[PDB]
This record gives sequence, C-alpha cells and structure tokens, in this order.
Amino acid sequence: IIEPSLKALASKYNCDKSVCRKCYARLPPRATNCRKRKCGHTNQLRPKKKLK
Amino acid sequence: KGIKVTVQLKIQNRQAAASVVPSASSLVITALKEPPRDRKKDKNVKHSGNIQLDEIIEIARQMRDKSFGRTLASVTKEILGTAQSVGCRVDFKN
Amino acid sequence: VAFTVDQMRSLMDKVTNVRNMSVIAHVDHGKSTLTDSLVQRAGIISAAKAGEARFTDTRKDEQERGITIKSTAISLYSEMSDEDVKEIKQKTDGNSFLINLIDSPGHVDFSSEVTAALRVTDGALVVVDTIEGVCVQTETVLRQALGERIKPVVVINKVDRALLELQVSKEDLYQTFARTVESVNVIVSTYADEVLGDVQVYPARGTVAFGSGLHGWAFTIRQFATRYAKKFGVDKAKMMDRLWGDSFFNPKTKKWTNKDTDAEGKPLERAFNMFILDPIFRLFTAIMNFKKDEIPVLLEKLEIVLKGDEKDLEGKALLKVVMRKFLPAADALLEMIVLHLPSPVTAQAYRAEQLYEGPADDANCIAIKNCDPKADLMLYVSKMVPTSDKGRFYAFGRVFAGTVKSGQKVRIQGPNYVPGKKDDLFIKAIQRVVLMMGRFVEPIDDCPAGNIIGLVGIDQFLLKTGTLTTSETAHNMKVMKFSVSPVVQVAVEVKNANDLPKLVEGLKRLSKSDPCVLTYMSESGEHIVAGTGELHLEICLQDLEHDHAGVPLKISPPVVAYRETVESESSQTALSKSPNKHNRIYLKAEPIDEEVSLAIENGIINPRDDFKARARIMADDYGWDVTDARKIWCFGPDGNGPNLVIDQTKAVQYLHEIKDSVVAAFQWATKEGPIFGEEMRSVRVNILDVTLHADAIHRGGGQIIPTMRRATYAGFLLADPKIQEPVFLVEIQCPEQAVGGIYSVLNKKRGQVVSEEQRPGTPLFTVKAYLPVNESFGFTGELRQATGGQAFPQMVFDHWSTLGSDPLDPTSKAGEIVLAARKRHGMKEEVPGWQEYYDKL
Amino acid sequence: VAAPARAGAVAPEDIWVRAVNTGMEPGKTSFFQALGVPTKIARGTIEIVSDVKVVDAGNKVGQSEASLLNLLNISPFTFGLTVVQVYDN
RNA sequence: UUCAUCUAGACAGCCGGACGGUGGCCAUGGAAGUCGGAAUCCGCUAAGGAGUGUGUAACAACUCACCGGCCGAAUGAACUA
Ligand SMILES: CO[C@H]1[C@@H](O)[C@H](O)[C@H](OC[C@@]23C[C@@H]4[C@H](C)CC[C@H]4[C@@]4(C=O)C[C@@H]2C[C@H](C(C)C)[C@@]34C(=O)O)O[C@@H]1C
Ligand SMILES: Nc1nc2c(ncn2[C@@H]2O[C@H](COP(=O)(O)OP(=O)(O)O)[C@@H](O)[C@H]2O)c(=O)[nH]1
Ligand SMILES: [Mg+2]
Repeated sequence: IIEPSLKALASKYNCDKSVCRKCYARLPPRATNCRKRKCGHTNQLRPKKKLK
Repeated sequence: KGIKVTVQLKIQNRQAAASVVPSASSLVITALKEPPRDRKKDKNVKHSGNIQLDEIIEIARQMRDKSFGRTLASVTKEILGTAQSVGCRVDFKN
Repeated sequence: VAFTVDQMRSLMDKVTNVRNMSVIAHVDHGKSTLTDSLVQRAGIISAAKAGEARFTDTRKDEQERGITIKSTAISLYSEMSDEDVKEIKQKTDGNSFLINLIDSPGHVDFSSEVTAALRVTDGALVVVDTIEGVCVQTETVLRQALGERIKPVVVINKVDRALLELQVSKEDLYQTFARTVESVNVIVSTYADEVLGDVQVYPARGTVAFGSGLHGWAFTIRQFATRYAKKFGVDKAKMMDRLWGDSFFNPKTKKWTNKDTDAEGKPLERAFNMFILDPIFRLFTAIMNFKKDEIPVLLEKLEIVLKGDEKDLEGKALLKVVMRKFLPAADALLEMIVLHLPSPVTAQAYRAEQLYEGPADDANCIAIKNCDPKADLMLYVSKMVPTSDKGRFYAFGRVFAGTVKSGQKVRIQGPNYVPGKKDDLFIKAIQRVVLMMGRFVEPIDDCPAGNIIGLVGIDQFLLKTGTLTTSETAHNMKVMKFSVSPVVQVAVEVKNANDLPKLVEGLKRLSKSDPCVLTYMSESGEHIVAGTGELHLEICLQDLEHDHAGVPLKISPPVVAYRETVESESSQTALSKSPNKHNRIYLKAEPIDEEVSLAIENGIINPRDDFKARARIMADDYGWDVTDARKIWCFGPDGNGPNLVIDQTKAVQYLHEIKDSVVAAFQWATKEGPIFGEEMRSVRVNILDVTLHADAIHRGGGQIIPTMRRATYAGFLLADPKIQEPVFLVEIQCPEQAVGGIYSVLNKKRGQVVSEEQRPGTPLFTVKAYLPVNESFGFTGELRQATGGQAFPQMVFDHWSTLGSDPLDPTSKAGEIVLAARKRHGMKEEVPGWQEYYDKL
Repeated sequence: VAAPARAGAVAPEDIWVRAVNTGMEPGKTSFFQALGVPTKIARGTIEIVSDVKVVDAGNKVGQSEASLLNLLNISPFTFGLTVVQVYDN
C-alpha cells in the first residue's frame, strides 16, 4: 500500500525529524539549534520519537 | 564440552546430520581445565584462573575459528584473559 | 425452492449428494450477507411461505445489536448439470443437489463456534478480501482447519469495493489476487497434511472465486472458462491453464504464446484481463458513468437478458441487478461446493481416522470410515444448539455412520464415559429427531451416515457436549481441541442474594450455551466465570442477566486468595496457655520443600493411610525421618493439606486423650487464617512442650481452643512472616513475526518464562510462562495488542513461588494486599504482631 | 577475487535469475507478496516457477531488494583488490 | 581566554569497508558488538573500539567509529564578557 523503499522516502519528511524539548517544533535529523525564538534559541533536541 | 555461549554448526544432507562445533573461547577454557572448571558449577560463578598452561592452547586455537588469519598462539596471548575472566596462565596477557 | 420432508430425506438418502462444510474467514468478510442472497436465489425452504431480502431471517435481537452467534448448516437445493458432474471424483449422481453449509463467524477470541463447526464437516468456505488478502486472522482460521484436515475453497470477496470505493488497474489487479494466492501458498505449505499431499488451492483449476454480497454476484474461474472453452477451440482444463502465468494471447499474431516479448521487445497484456476482465472492465465504466455507448449493445456481446424493471432504476443499484445476473448467487457458489468440496462418503477417506480416537483399527471406527448408514449409530454433538422456547435446548451433531429415529432409546454417553463404566452414560429414549434450518428448527423423524442434524429432550442430563452411541464397545471421538483456552476471570456473584439458586442453575446453562467456559466456585467463596475473550465474556454475561438466570447480577474484578507460608526456621520455641493460664503448649514452625509439601496435597502423604506404611514412603526414598512421620497428627487445613502438626515432645502423661483436641483446633486455625483471613501452605508445626492441669473440666474443648490458637499464631510470626503467591501457567502460540512483542509483555508482566521453545521451521512458537494470578487480569488484551491476534494464551492454575515483600509491612506489595484484604471482610484494618501473642511468667 | 557483495549502493548489471528450487522452508515470502513475483511451493521447499527480470541496470538499489538477492548468494561487486602501477628490479 | 590537526595535502562535509578470536567472562528461558556487571587484549596492516545508536525475541542487517579518494587552507574543544 506504500512499498517498503517508497515508504522510506516518505519518512525523510514526517519521521526523520528532531522534536524541541520546550517548543516541540519539527526540525532536521542532524540539526542541533532551534529556528523559532519562543525559547530565545536552544539546543535541547531528541531525534523525534518515531514508531516502534 | 561447553554448555554456556558455545557456537554449534549443524550441517545435514536431507536426514544425514554431521556434527562440527567452532570450539568457542568458552569451549577451550573448559577443554584442558580440571573438574572445578568442567562440571558442578551453575549456582556458583566461574571467575577463577591464573595457573600457566604453555603451547597446548596453540593447538586449542586451531579449534576456535581460524578466521583471525595471522599467528595462532601469538593472538591468544591476549584473547584468553581479557575476554577470558577464567585463567591468567603466563602474566604477559592484558 | 419450497420442499417437504420426503424431498429433503430424498437428497439425504443420497450420501454422495450432500456438501458437509462451514465458512473459515477473517471477520466481517461478507459471510452473513453471502448466505442471505442464497435463500433469495434457491435455498431449500418448508412446506409453504416466501421470505427473501437480506439479514433478519439468519439473526434475531442480533439484528438490532449486530453480530452472528447462530452457526447452523442450512441444506439448500442445487441445480448442477450432468456435464459438470462429468469429472467430479465422487460417486454422486443427479441434477437436484444438497448443500449442508454452516454460517461460522471467522474472527479470533470466538474460535469456539469455529473449532466446533470443523468437528461436524469434511471441508469449509474460506472468505479472504481484496483490500486485505491473506492476513493474520485468516492465517489463524486457515492453519486451524489444516491441523484439523478439511477441504479449502477461496472467495476473494469485496472486489466490488476494490473497483468502486477505490478502483484498481488491469495487470496490476493480476498480482493483487496473485499475491492473495502467494499468501495461501504460505499457510498450505506448512500447516497442510501429507495425507492430502498437493492441496495448495489455485483458481487455475477453479479453486479461488470472485464476489460481493450487496451486488448478488458470484464468480468462479470455471464459469467463463466453460462459457468460452468452445468459443476458442481450446481444451476446458487447458483454457483456464493459459489464463494464469504465461497467458498472453495476441489479437495480432493470434496465438496463446508463453513469453510476452516479440521480434522487437514489445509486451503482451494478459488474455485473462483480455477475454475475462477486458470486457469485464468495460462493465465497470458501463454503469459507473452510464455509457449507453456500450451498455445494452455490449449486453449481447456478453450474452445477458434485459428485462423491464432492469433499466427502470439508475446508478450503482442498477450495476447490482446485472452482477447477480452475469454471475448468479446460488448458481456459482453451490457450483464450486458441488465441485471440489465433497460429501462425507468420499472425503471421510482421510477425515474418519482423526475423528474417532483412542482405538487403532476399532470396530465402529471402520464402519464410520467406509460409512454404514444403518450400522451401529456413531453420532457426536460438537456443541448443543439451544433456542428461545423458555429453555428449549437442542443438540448440534455429525451422524458419522448410522441411523437415528423419533423415539430411539440410544446410549447418550459423555466424554467421561469410557467402555468400563456407566457415568454420563444416560441411555435415554429420544422424544423426537429435530431438523434445524439456518436459524429455526421444525419436526422430522430420521437421518443416516454422513448427515448433520439434531436431537431433543437430551438436554435434561447431557452437559457441555456429548457423543451419541447405540453400541456399548464405543469409546468416544477426540474431546474437541481449543488452541484458544479461556483466559478471562470475573467475580460474577449475586447482586440480590434472595435469587442465588438461579445463578448456579444458569452457570451450568452458560456451559449449556458455550463451546468452552469455566462456571466454577471461588476458593475464597464467590461465583467465578472464565471466558475465551473480553468481547466474548461480556456478551454471555448480559444473556446471564435476561434469561439464563433472569435478575440483577453484580460482576466485580476477580477476587483473589494466596497461601500463608514461613521463610526461615522459627526464631524461639513459642510458649502458649489457656484463658485459665493452666494448660501450656510450647512449639515452633519448620520449612517444607515443594517436592515434600506439594507431595502432602498430592496424596503421597495422606491421613486416610496408616502412619506406619506412610512413614516408610517418607523415610526410605524422600528423606523424612520415620519417628517424625509416625508422630504427624493432623494435616491442616481440614485433613489433607501441606500445613502439618508433628509432635516432638516426651513428658505430659495426659497427651494421648486430648490428641484430637490439638489436631481439631489447628484444622479450625489454618482454615480461618492469622495474617489476613484465608488458609496457609508449606508450614508444619513442631510441638515440643505441654502441661495437663486438674480434670478434663480444664483439659479440652474450648479451654484448649484459645491455646493451640495463639500457639501457631505466635509460631507463624516467629518462623519468619512471608507468603507463596499463586503462579499461573500460559503457553502462548504466536508467529515468529511477533516473538519479541510477547517478550515485551514478559520483561514487563513478570517474565518467569518456564522456557521458550517450539519447532524450528514452523510459524507459531510454544511460549511456556509462569505468571501471577492477578498478573493475568486482562493479560488476553495486552498479548494480542502487543503483536496482533497472532498470540494464543493456553490457561490453567500452576504452582506457588517465592514472594519478595512481607505480610506484616503495610506499604510493601504483600502488606498493602493484606490491609486491603481485611477491608474486604468489612472489619479490622491492621496486622496484629506476635509480641501481643507470646507467653511469659 | 573471492569478494561477495553489498546492498543499496549501486545498480550496475540487469538483475536476472533462473526458475528451480532454493529448498528453503516457507518464511520470507510475506514480503514476496507486497513486492509481486510468480512464486509457488514444491512439496514444502520454496521454488521460483519463473525467470524474473527484478530491477534495471542503472538505478537506486535498497533494503527490500537486497533481502531476496542476499538469500540467492548473488554478489555484484565481483572484483578483488587488484593492481594499478607496475615496478620490477 | 587556554588547547589541536595540517597546505610537496586538515576540518564540517561528498563517497567506499564496516575483521577475527567472539554466539567474549559469566549471567542465560532468552543478550551472538547494542537489558546487566566485571574484565576494556593483541595477530596483522591503512584500519576496525569485546564495539555509536537504531532496530532483533536472540541472530541478522543498517550505521557512529578507525581508515582511503573529494575538501581551499583553515575552524574545531572549551568557557569569559
Ligand atoms: C480448567 O479451568 C481452570 C483453569 O482456568 C485454572 O486452573 C483456574 O484456576 C482458578 C484459581 C485456582 C486456585 C487454586 C486451585 C487455589 C487458589 C485458586 C484461585 C483463587 O485464588 C487462583 C486461580 C484463579 C482463581 C481466582 C480468580 C478466583 C482460583 C479459584 O478457583 O478460586 O481454574 C479454572 C476452573
Ligand atoms: N456494499 C457492500 N457492503 C458490504 C459488503 N460486505 C459487507 N458489507 C456491509 O457490512 C454489513 C454487515 O456485514 P456482515 O453480515 O457483518 O459481514 P460478515 O461478518 O462477513 O458476515 C452489511 O449490512 C453491509 O452494509 C460488500 O461486499 N459490499
Ligand atoms: Mg456477521
């Protein structure tokens, strides 16, 4: 219904992120600095909790 | 032989089973060792060993996957001891 | 067709003219709606009436709620030509055929009606989907009928919603239904027996179909393979062979070639979607967009009848009218059933054996095997079929080899009756032979070998399920199976104590209306109920509130009870006295290892055996001193439990007369326990000193009661206060594609796994696990949700292991439970210590 | 020589294979479903009943494709650390 | 502000492999580099840590690592204001 390797490129958008531990914001897989200032720039990022 | 972390390869010809074991580091530490290093030890942890053995684990290294591709006894001058917390032999290993 | 009993028993007389099977599935895959269209097409009815539409006449109050719980084999009238029967490998003859087809609700957690419908038929109708294929639950019901030995028939249903609510593409829809085949090549290759050999179903021989319920359309490969075999000049069996795999006809080179490549490299589209699905695809855009550019004119290119009220409608309701006409309901369905799904006579050639078990080449066994319809009557009610006549219960059974009549005094035996007894062997005269019809039953008179029907007035003595034998040497069949095993528990006791007699009557009535159910009593004192699934249980419970019992019933989370044990030896010899301060009993409490304490409750060491020969057992091999065993007085609780009383004294000259006084007080003490209020386990008393004062006016009865009481009361507190918690045994069978999901359940819900094993190369594993009594209240849900319904928990009560916390400690596990246990009584809220129970000068 | 192979890095030659038995017990064929190839069972043993032209010679290889080709013992990086420059006495 | 790696050849970064003894000592229902704790070595080269994480039921496999081609030549560790 989505092909294994075709569903792999679908993750490169809504899966391979990094959730801010105070903003939640959707950012890059190797990014370590926030892009909004509702925190005034921070580095507290845990590669977004994907599926199991 | 060896009953804890011992690799066992089963090669069969459609109902004609032949036995061949990789003789892991676990198999050899019990291979030449006496009774307190062979049976009666399950509730009592095995972390005992120091006594020298010599060139006899040179032939025992010919049973532990020869995929190291170098010099047998010179490689175990490290393997048996730092990974083998049972037997210290000639204090030149660590 | 409107028949009469003679027309029924007419096709019943014909053994090879009956289709004994049910319906294997993967939940709501158009099974109930499939059978409704079959009565509307040509389903045999009674001596009058005319009822055709959809649901209603198959389900009742199940119609207002929404489910199918009545799985009966409604026999129908088939009209199979003599040319079809020309290659059927059966001894069948005629035009008027019979169809003994059962409903059977597919999904898991209800594999009760599922395993009981398999125990009364030679095959089954599997219903897989286009939007699902061959998944987990069909894997369940399919591998289930294979470890039972049945004939498989596929119907990729809802190809209607696969081209309307979605819509697929030509050759891509090839691998869609070809992948449902590659998924069937997986279940067959492992769970199919060597007794049937090559049985992987291929619609390349007309084994897999194509249909939809609200469309009234039923398609079989053989349908257009035969209505086109002649219009091509090709063999009938070789035309459907060049329709799967290397099948590319060229409307240019005009040849059925193997390779689709030409002298350039250009392809060739499938002749199956070129002569069978090509114009079939034209029927799609035909009514979907209303293209009268083909519609009626294309109707002649396909050979269809256009009648008045047909074009009198519009839209999708219009496409359903030509779907039931291009591929008619009863026509194509009864087609493959009367084709590769046999009659008891020709299919029992392998089924007969695993049916009747116990005796190798038994006498009645060879009769059931070759099938003799007038020999010694071999019947087995796989699960009674009670109705709604104020408690009018019937019996659902398979008449293997033999005839049954109205008023026959047969030996109605039970799974407890084995040749050398009379237990459950209630040889009673049957009042009348019943003939069930889909959802209702009417009065008939007799039936032979290879039939499916019921009996009445047997309910009065037959409990659960029963085998009907007229021959005494008759053993019985295999006691069902159930790889599901009930794993639900509830404190289903009276909400209104005035009608408790109604609850126990209906508890058996639940067993009466269920394939597998545990309606026992609690070891605490309440009425415990155990079901298959949560969904399952829930249903049978409201049914227990309306008719089965009929009045307010309060269900509560399964009230528990454990054992009161000791850890180390008693700290000091506990001295005791009477409310007189006269008689003084001094003793201690010692540890009984599993093998010897469990051996007490086993019967190896029992009071109803002389203390001389019982002392020999213990002394000689086990290792229990001879004088200590010839001194064991009482086995608390009552008189056979693992809480002994071994006397190790020497003085007190009046000990011999009030020996039973110490013994009887102790049976009363271990029964109504010290730490909370239940019974102990593995604690044997060692009485060392005692004092006998004045006459028996002070030596016995109640003067001696508060004595032996505070005696072991103080001793249990000194022998180390601990508890042995009740361990459960569950062996979950689940696919390797979900082994670590159950392992997650273990590293969480106390993984005391006895050991993990199975069969290297097969799907489902044999997961042996030790699990607490309470660590199992909802265990069913977590197991299947952890790794799909692929998990199958085998329940039963096991042993008692070491419990970490301490009883007298209010915040730790043990103590918190005990403090909550005393509020369960409705009194005292504390743990009284042995300090306020020890004796001094 | 010797050098077996790697997955999902290069798609060099056209992926071709014959149609006989592999002899493996039924298991990794749930992915052979969702993928789309003409398979069947030869009395239990997993048998390919057709010579398949899987993927092309010049595209992005991956996880799903390497699973079925690594079970066939196929090694596309058929090469071996060899020579470059030459010098003698 | 102290501290490194290098221009006849560094970084971030683009590309290729990822060794065995080893399914290491035990502990195991089950832990083969990746629940746990202690050992934390050399045979050999450019190199591969009893292994960075993911993911396995455990394997497997991906992959940080260490090592070669491309990198313009610098900016990385770390805090001060
Ligand atoms: C054959 O079906 C069996 C198995 O499912 C299993 O043996 C099950 O065990 C029930 C319990 C049995 C325990 C022993 C026999 C002593 C203590 C009893 C229990 C109460 O604490 C523990 C388990 C769970 C039940 C609590 C919840 C009241 C028991 C009971 O019958 O009361 O019983 C049914 C009838
Ligand atoms: N249109 C359409 N509806 C369906 C089909 N199958 C099931 N349904 C719907 O599902 C409802 C009940 O189905 P049910 O009898 O539970 O299916 P079963 O559990 O397999 O017997 C019907 O009222 C339909 O509306 C189908 O093939 N086509
Ligand atoms: Mg239904």
